[PDB]
Amino acid sequence: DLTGAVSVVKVDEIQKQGENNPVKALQGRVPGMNITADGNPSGSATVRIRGIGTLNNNDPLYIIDGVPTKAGMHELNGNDIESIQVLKDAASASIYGSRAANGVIIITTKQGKKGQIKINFDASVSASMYQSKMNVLNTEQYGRAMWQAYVNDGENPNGNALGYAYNWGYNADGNPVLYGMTLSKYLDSKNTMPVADTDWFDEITRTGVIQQYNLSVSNGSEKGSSFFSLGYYKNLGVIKDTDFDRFSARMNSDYKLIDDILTIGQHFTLNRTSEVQAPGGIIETALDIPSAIPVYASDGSWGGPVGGWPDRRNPRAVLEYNKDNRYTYWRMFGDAYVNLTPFKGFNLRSTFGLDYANKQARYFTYPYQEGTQTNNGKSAVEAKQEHWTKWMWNAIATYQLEVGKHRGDVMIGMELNREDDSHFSGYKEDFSILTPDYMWPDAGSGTAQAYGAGEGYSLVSFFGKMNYSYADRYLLSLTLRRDGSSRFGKNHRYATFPSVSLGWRITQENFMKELTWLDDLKLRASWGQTGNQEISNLARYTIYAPNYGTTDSFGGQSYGTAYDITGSNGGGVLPSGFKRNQIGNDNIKWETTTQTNVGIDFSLFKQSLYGSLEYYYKKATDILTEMAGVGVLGEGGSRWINSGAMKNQGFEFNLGYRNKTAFGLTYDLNGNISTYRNEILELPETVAANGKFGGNGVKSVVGHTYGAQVGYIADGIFKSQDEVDNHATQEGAAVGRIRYRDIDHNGVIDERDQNWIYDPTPSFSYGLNIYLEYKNFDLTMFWQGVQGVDIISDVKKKSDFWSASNVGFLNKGTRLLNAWSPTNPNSDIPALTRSDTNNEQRVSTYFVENGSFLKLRNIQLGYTVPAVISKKMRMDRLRFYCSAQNLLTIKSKNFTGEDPENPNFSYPIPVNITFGLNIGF
Amino acid sequence: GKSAVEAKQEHWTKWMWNAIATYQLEVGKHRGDVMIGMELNREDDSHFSGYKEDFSILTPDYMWPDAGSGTAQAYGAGEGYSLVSFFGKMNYSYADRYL
Amino acid sequence: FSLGYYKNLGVIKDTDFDRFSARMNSDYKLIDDILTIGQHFTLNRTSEVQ
Amino acid sequence: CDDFLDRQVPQGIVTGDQIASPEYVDNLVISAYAIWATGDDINSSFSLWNYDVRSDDCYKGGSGTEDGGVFNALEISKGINTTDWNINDIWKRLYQCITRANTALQSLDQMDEKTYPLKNQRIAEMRFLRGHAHFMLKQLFKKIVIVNDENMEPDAYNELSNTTYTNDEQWQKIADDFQFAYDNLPEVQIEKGRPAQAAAAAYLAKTYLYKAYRQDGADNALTGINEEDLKQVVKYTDPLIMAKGGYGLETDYSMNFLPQYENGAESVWAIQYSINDGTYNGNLNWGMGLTTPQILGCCDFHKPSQNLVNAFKTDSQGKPLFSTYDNENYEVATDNVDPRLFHTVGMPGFPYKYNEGYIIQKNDDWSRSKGLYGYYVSLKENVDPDCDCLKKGSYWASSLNHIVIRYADVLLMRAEALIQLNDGRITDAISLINEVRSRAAGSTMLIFNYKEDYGVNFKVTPYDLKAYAQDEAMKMLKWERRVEFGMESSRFFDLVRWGEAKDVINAYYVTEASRCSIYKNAGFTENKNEYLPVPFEQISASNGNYTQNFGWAAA
Ligand SMILES: OC[C@H]1O[C@@](CO)(OC[C@H]2O[C@@](CO)(OC[C@H]3O[C@@](CO)(OC[C@H]4O[C@@](CO[C@]5(CO)O[C@H](CO)[C@@H](O)[C@@H]5O)(OC[C@H]5O[C@@](CO)(OC[C@H]6O[C@](O)(CO)[C@@H](O)[C@@H]6O)[C@@H](O)[C@@H]5O)[C@@H](O)[C@@H]4O)[C@@H](O)[C@@H]3O)[C@@H](O)[C@@H]2O)[C@@H](O)[C@@H]1O
Ligand SMILES: OC[C@H]1O[C@@](CO)(OC[C@@]2(OC[C@H]3O[C@@](CO)(OC[C@H]4O[C@](O)(CO)[C@@H](O)[C@@H]4O)[C@@H](O)[C@@H]3O)O[C@H](CO)[C@@H](O)[C@@H]2O)[C@@H](O)[C@@H]1O
Ligand SMILES: CCCCCCCCOCCOCCOCCOCCO
Ligand SMILES: [Cl-]
Ligand SMILES: [Mg+2]
Ligand SMILES: [Mg+2]
Repeated sequence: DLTGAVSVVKVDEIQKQGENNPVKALQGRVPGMNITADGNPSGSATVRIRGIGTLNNNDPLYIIDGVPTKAGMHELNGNDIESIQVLKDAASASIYGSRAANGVIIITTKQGKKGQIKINFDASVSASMYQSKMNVLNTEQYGRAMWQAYVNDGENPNGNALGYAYNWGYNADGNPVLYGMTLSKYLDSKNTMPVADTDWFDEITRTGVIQQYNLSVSNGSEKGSSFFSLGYYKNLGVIKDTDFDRFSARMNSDYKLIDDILTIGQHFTLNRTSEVQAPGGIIETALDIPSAIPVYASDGSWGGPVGGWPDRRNPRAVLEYNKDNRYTYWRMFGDAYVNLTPFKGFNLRSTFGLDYANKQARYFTYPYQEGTQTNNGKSAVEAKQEHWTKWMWNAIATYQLEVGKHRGDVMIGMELNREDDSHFSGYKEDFSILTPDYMWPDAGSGTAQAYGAGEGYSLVSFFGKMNYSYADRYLLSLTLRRDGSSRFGKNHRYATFPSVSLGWRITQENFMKELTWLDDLKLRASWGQTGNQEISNLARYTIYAPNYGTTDSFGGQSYGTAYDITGSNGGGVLPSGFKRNQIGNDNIKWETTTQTNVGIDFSLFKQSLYGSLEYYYKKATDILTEMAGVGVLGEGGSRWINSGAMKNQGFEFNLGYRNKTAFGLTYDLNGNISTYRNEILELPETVAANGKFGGNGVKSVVGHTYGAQVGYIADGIFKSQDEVDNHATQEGAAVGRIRYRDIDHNGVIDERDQNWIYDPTPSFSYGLNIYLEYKNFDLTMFWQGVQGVDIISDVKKKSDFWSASNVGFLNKGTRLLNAWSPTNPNSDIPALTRSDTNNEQRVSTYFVENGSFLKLRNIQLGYTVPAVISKKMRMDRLRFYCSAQNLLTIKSKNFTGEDPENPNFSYPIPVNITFGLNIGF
Repeated sequence: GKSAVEAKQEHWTKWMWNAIATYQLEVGKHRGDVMIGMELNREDDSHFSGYKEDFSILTPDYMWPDAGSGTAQAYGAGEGYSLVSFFGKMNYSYADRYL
Repeated sequence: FSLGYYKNLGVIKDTDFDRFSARMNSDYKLIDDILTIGQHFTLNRTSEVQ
Repeated sequence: CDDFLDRQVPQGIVTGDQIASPEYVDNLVISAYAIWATGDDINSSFSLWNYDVRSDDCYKGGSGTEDGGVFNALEISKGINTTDWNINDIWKRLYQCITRANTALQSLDQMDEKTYPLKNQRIAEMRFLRGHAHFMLKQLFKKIVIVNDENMEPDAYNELSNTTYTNDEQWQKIADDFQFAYDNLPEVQIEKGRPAQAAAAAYLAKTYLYKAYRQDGADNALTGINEEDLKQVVKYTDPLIMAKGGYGLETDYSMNFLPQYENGAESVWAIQYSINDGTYNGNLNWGMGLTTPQILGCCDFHKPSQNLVNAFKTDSQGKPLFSTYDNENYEVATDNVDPRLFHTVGMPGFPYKYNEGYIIQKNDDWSRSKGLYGYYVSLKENVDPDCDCLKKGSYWASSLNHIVIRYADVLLMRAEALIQLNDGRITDAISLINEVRSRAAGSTMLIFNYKEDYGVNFKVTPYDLKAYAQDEAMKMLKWERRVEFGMESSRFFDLVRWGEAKDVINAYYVTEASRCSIYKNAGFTENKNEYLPVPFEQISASNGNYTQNFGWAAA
């Protein structure tokens, strides 16, 4: 669309990040499009376009070669993409589908230009290194902090029933001082577990290796065209025993018959990926386990806590036991189309899309036994299978005309969609040989379970779109859809979504021609609506499930319907029944997102200064909300209601300067910046008290930002008994403890003294791509910043306290070595205690930090061997290069951790340093 | 009154790889193909299935393993083989009348 | 490039078979017909009640 | 256009309309029992032990005061917030059990009795369950919502209130449920998980016994002891009703807490935990999964207090040391003791659930607190480590039944209501207390040789049948309830029936600070801490329809 808000991505920049997932290589490149990703080797990522659209699903929609799919991108071969445009407003998005409410991304893959036969072999290798690693007490440091904690509370530090003994006394002033410290050699009496100074993060990390190869080949005839690529990725993540890889093939082709009036074409890609994923919570386990626990126990078993040591698993052993939990994923994606043009301007076209993946995996349960961390002797295997089969069908009629100065596209069409999913798995316990070779369900001698279910939905869509241009200077555009979904009853099946966009090519009107210095200026405005139906396939219904209770729980609460009504104690099948999962709602309808947008493109000084501004107001109404039930309603009282509304408004700015220089240096900058506000407008009563989208179940998020949080205000530290007795009554308050603010001024510090203390929305984010060519060399940098963001740190709970955790004696951050005491009175860090008397675990400003950052996302330096040398080996282009991703991080002095982009326990974001090449005949 | 369902899955994954070197010549009346080459083959199979007894509604819509109230069984195993091959083939024709 | 469909309801009741088929083959002659790349590939989905 | 968007339909479920069919009526009934086994978790055991840490019987245990911080707050009466996750949790879970009762009743109401002859016994079963939950919510929160309209629409739940009824008539609406159950249940249940009519009587009685100590004022103090209510406790613990069902005290105390002896004569109604039964790891008592000692790796919760330990001390004639018991620790060599101590509290140097091969010590190997919470283990819910009944899922749990009403409870509840109705039947209530006390004195099977191997001096004797004053008789029943029901999570609930909570527990806080240092800053605030606050999120969603309990600020 020339009338909508459309960010057009320079695809040649993408391949310079060596990223597997291309979407991950747009991180920061598009204003309005926030792309988030941890460091896991898939390169899987999360996209949010223009704030937070709705209260169910905010993921965008891809149209790859005219086929809609809502998820993957790291599952396909990023390397055979030709073009990517991101459609941000509703006028441009809507015509592409009924799932457009969160923006849409149009991807077209490479074809073959006519009369041309090229080939392209790109290849690359990288080392991947853990960078921002968290500083964590060592065995000696552990013993110092412990003595401090004991002593502050005034207990005998020799009473730590771990291995420590302390030689300590009192200085002249009377405060306690530690002189020397001895450690036992074994953590248990029976000497099965030696004392270590293990650095656990070093132990579970490794130098990753990335590989990448891609071949592509194309051919162009007057009568047709054809394309063929093969690709491979492989990435051993920096966390040990985690890896990812992908094999890719793509064939596209088209055929022009009769008189280029019957046209047949096909796009198709085939992919096989496979991965072993990092377990849930290894980073936290690595943070948690004390240095004193050795990797290996006396006998060569895995090391583990014993005696008084905390209830924490051995993180190396976890990763090793999970190394064969590999899934294998085959996805087939493509379409075939026919195009008829029965006379000038008239086109009929019909496309059938197919999107089909299947995922296989055995997940193994080996028996573990790290000290007191035991599993009994359980061994099991689960063979799991899943299929996702989506197909799409549409027919399209379009007319074009050009009357002197009038222009005009019309198009009406129809589209059908259908997904059908199935999944099932067989589970078996008890194996004699504990290897993946033996551990198949046929070979278990214990109990079995079988699992699985299906589901699906269908969509129907009728649409038309009308473009008009007057004299190539005034443009009007009109979109209109009627959209039905199987997820609603007949009485609300369909919904109708119009869109209107206007465009005013200012400069082509004569009274601007008196300006040599501005080549185009175009003001555009748009209004339009998009439906949203992205909800549970079962959303309409009252759901009873048999749920006999065959399934792993945690600490009980399986909520099963089986019961030994007879009192036999079991041994055989019990009688069972049904339990409510969900209350239905006869009158769920389409949720509606309405967007108004205005913006201006511009080009100055002979195409050298270009860019565009964007302003939008984006509102979601009748929002489809999974709404909790009132408490007394009980089991499965939730229901999907249209009940809720949310705004997003903001500005988006692209600006690129390009020009060469008279000593041989081309330089091309294009940066971008954007900002937005998000507000929840209305919300069901029970979701407001819920906290589900906001204020912690103490205040209602209505009127604040999605995910805003409420808490106590920490006002420094009581530094003198004076300051406690003069403060409001605060349970557990003493010298060295956090002073919490008395917000209501009632003279008591209690649950009423909390306030809006957290907002996830930045003041603004921005990106910037510097490019230089000089003497066959080239240099790229990409910088990305987010400015003004609050983060909530849960590491700070582990770094700044001895007892802000559920369990005593865990490993702690290295900052608490600086904790306030009489000894050391120049500190923000609360004094070490052994009991959270003051409940400094309560949500509070203490954990909100400034998570602003600027990151050198990428820097690449290339040499391309000059033509005359290379052409003589028959190579249009030969280029070597070398690059590094996420090389450098600038952050706030007030951020106390390592990665402000990944402040807690997600898969660390490594620094990559890469070498590679480009050959093309 | 037995009712049960078995969800069954099987995969067969075979791949082949070869490299081939061939020479041709035509000397007046002599003809002659030569060819040497190498070939690798590998199949890997897997299959598994979950079995569940006892259903309250007796249709394919209901009869998924999650919804049974009776005994379960799990089945499956894998297997495979590989082949290596080295070969050459030599054609000769004399005067287009003796081969 | 081909697309194909079969469907056959056997003479014994409640027994049937069908097949969907696609095939793409292609080749490319580069340099001087001295570097040649090619591909054959067929994709099929069948289903049956026996 | 139309046929296309209807083809795919919900897989693997029964839909709302379908569920009402008669073919599913007994499915719903079973499902309403199941949730008492499958609806609690390690912090919400429907035994309510996690909340009897408020009592003088026990400490919360665990790693330390943060191991379930909200329950330490409960244990010391300080820093409880109405926003606390446990308080919400248990409120929510108990009303979930209520759902399954009412859903079954909604189905059962429409059934035709000519063709479903047990229609009213099933209906009674469900109404028994519904009373069970309401009863426990009433103990926990005082000001509860009464949810007993099984045909009530979802939306009508939004306009309910926890003050629709006065406190007394809240109690009566519970009594109504257990009454109908009495009128309708059969005398005997061949399927032992189903309550028999005596169970309905016993719970009926228990409901009037809690109703009779009235709090009809605006706070929580006693406003007089009603004797129409007390006279019901008599009616419905009549030994003639109990004999029609065959209930009575086991010939040895330990049987109520042993896997081999489930569903005995004393087990009036129990939760039927089971093993080897088709479920992932079994329908085990996961709710007690925290209270296994360190011998199993985790987690050492629910540890008894030295207070309770010393309570089993007896004078030289085998009677409680009413005034002196807590002035010196129980000492094996020189003190006379009640056999029930060794069925309740596993103590250092002594066997863990009667197994000479597991002797408890003040060790890493038994307690987790480095001494903070002591070195005692809760015996009633744990089992022999060798037991067939014991499995580890995510926690260690067994299939040992949780008994909601022991028949000892029925005798001591009768004893109580008689003593409170000063009406000449006190020498009967004494003779009830001696039924329990004499049974207990002889419960030395499985610990018969503790005299010669460890030195214990068992000495317990019944009270002489005199014409006791009502004040003195009360303290003899109370003392029997201390030793008989120790660690069974009704001790603190007793004190709030008696209006004695602040006195006895604030006192406990000072006597026990010496042994468990957590009670240092503990303080019970009367007309406040006798009941958990109604959960904040619950009030806040009600839109003013719910009312908070007395003593708590307008939040
Ligand atoms: O801040 C309050 C906040 O917490 C929530 C959510 O956790 O609580 C409500 C909700 O939580 C549950 C269960 O999820 O109870 C949690 C609660 O239970 C307590 C007592 O109240 O006791 C827990 C005890 O269990 C242990 C056992 O750990 C075991 C031993 O077998 O060892 C391994 C490793 O820990 C476990 O897999 C085994 O079960 O702890 C379990 C407990 O510990 C936590 C701490 O984060 O998990 C440790 C994990 O974190 C890692 O660091 C990274 O994943 C790993 O090392 C490890 O897997 C917590 O997540 C687990 O629940 C033992 O330590 C304890 O003695 C409390 O200690 C605990 O807080 C429900 O019952 C309850 O309803 C929120 O809703 C609320 O806002
Ligand atoms: O019908 C299943 C339903 O479950 C989801 C998540 O609720 O995925 C199931 C499952 O897959 C997740 C992993 O698989 C990968 C591999 O490509 O991605 C699959 C797609 O799922 C997304 O998350 C949806 O956007 C998307 O990222 C992928 O296209 C990995 O990236 C994922 O980690 O999740 C389970 C683990 O939690 C696992 O057992 C399943 O395979 C939905 O995606 C799906 O609709
Ligand atoms: C070049 C790719 C073109 C793909 C379109 C042609 C189809 C080739 O085989 C795909 C078959 O899948 C069709 C959808 O599946 C039909 C199943 O529906 C009946 C059972 O639910
Ligand atoms: Cl329904
Ligand atoms: Mg205040
Ligand atoms: Mg049992």
